[PDB]
Amino acid sequence: LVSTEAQIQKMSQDLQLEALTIQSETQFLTGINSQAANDCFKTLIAAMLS
Amino acid sequence: GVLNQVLNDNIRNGHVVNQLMEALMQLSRQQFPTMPVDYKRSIQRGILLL
Repeated sequence: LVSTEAQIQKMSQDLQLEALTIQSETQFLTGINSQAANDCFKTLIAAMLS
Repeated sequence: GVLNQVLNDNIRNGHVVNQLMEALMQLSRQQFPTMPVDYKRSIQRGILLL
């Protein structure tokens, strides 16, 4: 997989996260680890079979 | 009597850079419809640096 920080940094510079103002865009970084990716990958396929 | 890897002789006398800058200035004048203005700003500032 791609490293989390190496991609998140691109994402972060694309979003231009201002400090003062409140934004809906911080919440987009919620739950971006692996081991959930694998969790979904293992849940979906098993579900489609079952 | 010796082999040589010669350039074009339109490159040695730098003229192709005029074509290049004309294209780049056109590309600057275009919009990035899909993207915000700050990204465009960053790109075109990075182009002006050179």
